[PDB]
Amino acid sequence: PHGLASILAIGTANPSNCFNQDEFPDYSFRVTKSEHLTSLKDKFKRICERSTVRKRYLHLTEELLQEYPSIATYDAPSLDARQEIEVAEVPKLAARAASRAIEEWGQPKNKITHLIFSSTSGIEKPGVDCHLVHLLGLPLSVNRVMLYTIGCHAGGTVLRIAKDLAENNVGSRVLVVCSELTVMTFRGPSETDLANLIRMGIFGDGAAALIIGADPDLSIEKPIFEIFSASQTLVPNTSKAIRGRVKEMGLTFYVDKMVPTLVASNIEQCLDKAFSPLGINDWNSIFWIPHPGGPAILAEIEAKLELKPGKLRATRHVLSEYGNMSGATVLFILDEMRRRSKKEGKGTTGDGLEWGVLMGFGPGVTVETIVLRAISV
Repeated sequence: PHGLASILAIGTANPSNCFNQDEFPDYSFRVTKSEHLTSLKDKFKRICERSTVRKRYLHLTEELLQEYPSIATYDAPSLDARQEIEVAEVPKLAARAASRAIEEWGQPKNKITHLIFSSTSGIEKPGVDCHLVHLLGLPLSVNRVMLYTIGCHAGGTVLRIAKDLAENNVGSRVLVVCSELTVMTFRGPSETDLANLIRMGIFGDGAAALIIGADPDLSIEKPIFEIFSASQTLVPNTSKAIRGRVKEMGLTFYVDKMVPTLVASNIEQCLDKAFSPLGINDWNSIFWIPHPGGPAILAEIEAKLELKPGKLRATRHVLSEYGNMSGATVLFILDEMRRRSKKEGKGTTGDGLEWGVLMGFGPGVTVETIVLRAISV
């Protein structure tokens, strides 16, 4: 097909339980049996206050922890329980989000040709991609790409793959789903893992689905963004800075305190590589979808790139209303951009600007850099 891979619809969905951050220190420390650890609870209240996360949607309730209390421990054998939960619930959320995106797109499911589905959780054979196929009533001929445990930069990875799948198959339509649940990473507090104090402060659950096609039939399909280009890179000698392993106790989690400066330190190179071909120099001339790994990552990006006060508005708002949902996060922000752009009557779906950048930062440390082009409203 002639033209670029285009985002035609976006749907999101979250677990039905909402957790106010003001009240989370009390909750989390109550269900894990850690409320006598007042030193560490205070430390966590500080982390939550400066998190800038106001709500998160979490599938782990107190109910599940009473049924699976191994999960409410730190260290105990718990994978089997987490697995029972996630191989079930990771696809259900995905179906909710995919449903809403397919309804927005508006065409019959007949026409979806490929499914790319990224998840940290529920590693099983057949994969959760298969479960989704059955739950939605997708064509059995759907070409699947199952990406387990990517994870926090996965939002970029899926668009990068979707570009080539949609653009090398005329008439193909790719269903993309990032479905992230924190069931696999949750564990009790300890002064022996501050990275999980951070984690259980910032990370929330959520699923985002989107339909990509090239050469959209403008009779019936409304492109939202075009995927101009997609690059990935490894930040040299930064393995072990963002870490996690599937173990008996669940998914372990480590983030170095240097990750914010690492990303800020390395971002200009990626952004230069991606944008010299367009002869674009001024980083305030493009709209922004940076992964909000936390408020410090965004602070350092602003500082380094000399960004105006408005740039990260959409990203920030998603972080506060939802938290950090790993791969899905940047996709949520896409939705926040196109909607905010419309509710504020901008010239384009990308905050009135023509070009945008979307970045995922994750293990590697990896930077996924994708150039988007906004569509005229």
